[PDB]
Amino acid sequence: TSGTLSPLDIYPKILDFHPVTMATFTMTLARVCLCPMIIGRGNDQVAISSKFETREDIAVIRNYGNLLLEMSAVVPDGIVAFFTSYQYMESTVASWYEQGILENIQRNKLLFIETQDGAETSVALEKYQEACENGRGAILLSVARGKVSEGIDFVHHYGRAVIMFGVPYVYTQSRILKARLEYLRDQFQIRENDFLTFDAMRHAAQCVGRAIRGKTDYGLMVFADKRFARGDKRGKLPRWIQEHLTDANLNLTVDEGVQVAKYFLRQMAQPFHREDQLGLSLLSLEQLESEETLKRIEQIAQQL
Amino acid sequence: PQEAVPSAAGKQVDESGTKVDEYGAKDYRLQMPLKDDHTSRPLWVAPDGHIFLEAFSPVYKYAQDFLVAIAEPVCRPTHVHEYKLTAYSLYAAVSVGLQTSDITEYLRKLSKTGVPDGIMQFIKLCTVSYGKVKLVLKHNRYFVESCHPDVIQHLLQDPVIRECRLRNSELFDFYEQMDKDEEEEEETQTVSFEVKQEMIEELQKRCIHLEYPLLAEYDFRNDSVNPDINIDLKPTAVLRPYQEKSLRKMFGNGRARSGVIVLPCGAGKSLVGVTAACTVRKRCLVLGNSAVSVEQWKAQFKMWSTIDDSQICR
Amino acid sequence: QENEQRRLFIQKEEQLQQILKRKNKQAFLDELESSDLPVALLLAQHKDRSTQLEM
Repeated sequence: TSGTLSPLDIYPKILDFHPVTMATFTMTLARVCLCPMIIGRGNDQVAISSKFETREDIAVIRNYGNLLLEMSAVVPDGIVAFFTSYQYMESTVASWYEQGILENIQRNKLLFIETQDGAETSVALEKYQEACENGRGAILLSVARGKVSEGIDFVHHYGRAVIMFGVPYVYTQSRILKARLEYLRDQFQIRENDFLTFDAMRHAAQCVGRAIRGKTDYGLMVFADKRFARGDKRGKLPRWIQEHLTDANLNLTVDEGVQVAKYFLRQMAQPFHREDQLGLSLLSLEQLESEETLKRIEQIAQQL
Repeated sequence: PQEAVPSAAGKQVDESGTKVDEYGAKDYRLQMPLKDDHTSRPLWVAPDGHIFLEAFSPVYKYAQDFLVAIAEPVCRPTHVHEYKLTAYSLYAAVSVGLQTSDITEYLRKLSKTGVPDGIMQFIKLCTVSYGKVKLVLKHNRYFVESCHPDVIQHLLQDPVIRECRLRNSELFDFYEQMDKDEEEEEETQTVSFEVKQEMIEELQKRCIHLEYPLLAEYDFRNDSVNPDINIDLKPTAVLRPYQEKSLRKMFGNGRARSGVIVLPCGAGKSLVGVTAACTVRKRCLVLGNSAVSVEQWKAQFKMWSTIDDSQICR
Repeated sequence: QENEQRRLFIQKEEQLQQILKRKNKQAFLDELESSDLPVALLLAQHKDRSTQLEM
């Protein structure tokens, strides 16, 4: 039942399953809550990405540091940063600290770095959640694969912005992955590149999917990787999210994202109360007794 | 023949024997036919290439961008602006992908007077052939490309040009990095072929002579053969929006779009150049008129780039 | 033996279909260079030939 999986066409193949219904539902809102964008282009025109087999490329790390630094000043309350791998995260943070970028980020928001220690995880989330509520502001950074993307929901003020650095590809453990990929080519005839895209996309959709849980909730979401601009990858994201991922916000510059964010924040930081929600996106008993509700909602469903 | 001499030096449309009135003003009331919407149309298109804009017009925002993208600025006082059409200003507009029809349509729509046939002729002369074809250089492969096959088909009919084309193809990629295989996406609006390494120098003359100047673009990123020096910008380097756009205009497509950049004295001109060099990450040659610029660049590279004294040489 | 056959069978198809398309593309470029075919349609004809092979 949740909206995190896409494309739905791959799960009957993968699970060798045949559902009665393969439907999706469009987020119906009078005032959008989500602005997915692909800031794949650095200000220096560097193609911000991890296409280089996760190789040590300072230029993208440098661009990642610039983006995060400025975005830390733009996003209110807390930020949640997801890296493609723990190694790359550690490698990246060390560079930003060495380059001093990390200190400018601290000035903007309290950094909380995740680690396999449940003590670190619990303390980081403890301090982060309350730091996002006290006078200060905090910025959680973790890995798109770890449990942090599983157990913590970034509801309301928690993680008002989710940032996906690079496409979350696990090129480590390739042997086991190859074996499963090969078996999928064999019994299911599923292309490895196709599956790899899907597998990373579903992880990106997890971070994004946990970024919002209500109507009085919203989340900025930056996909800091050129890869995401491919029609295939964008096309494999959840259709209800793709609705907001308008072409105009593809491969944006860092400045464009910052400006769009300031705009998006300005447009939704404005008062919009329970009574204002009765115009659209919320139907009362009176509207339910009105057959309009029966005919209007038909178009909300989607199928794949 | 590489300077595209005719529209630049010949300037076919420059008037002679102009009907200068007793007051000394160019009497273009007859040459520029009267047209309606004097209050809604913000432009005047003088037959000598000069254009005037109203800073108070309601569409001034768009009209300014329109003239800024098509004509050279002359003066921008508080209420009126002046712009002048030139082959280089027009070619810059063509290279951005603007069509002669769109340019003519929006001009005719925004002009208070009908566009003079001499200017419409200059527009044609500077938009039809001026930049419809591009000369890509990726993987050390000189690929000639155009958005429309129509342009290259005509060009390819030239026997000398045909002798330049090389029969070569491209490969894809493996699962390690199959984005180069996924670079087969968007082959729509894309047609290109390789040209023999040594024919370029002669082919350039032939294409420009044939009225089809090549927009050369170097794919520094995928060029594997020229080794990278791991050049990178120091954190001290922060690009200003005009610098960022200037680099965006250059690297917008992804390749280094060769061309001329104009930055007024006092700008972070060196920061733009150092960033371009740091972006290309290939050995760079820099030219100035004095050893002072040479050491001025070297010092500026030191402050904004990783390049060492073992690497910068005067 | 099937593992060997699977790899070779897959690789032969990929290499052949990829290059053969670019071989048709070279012919398509030869046509643009010397044929008198409709340039607006010549691209569609090339896409036809290739899609008929890909399908």
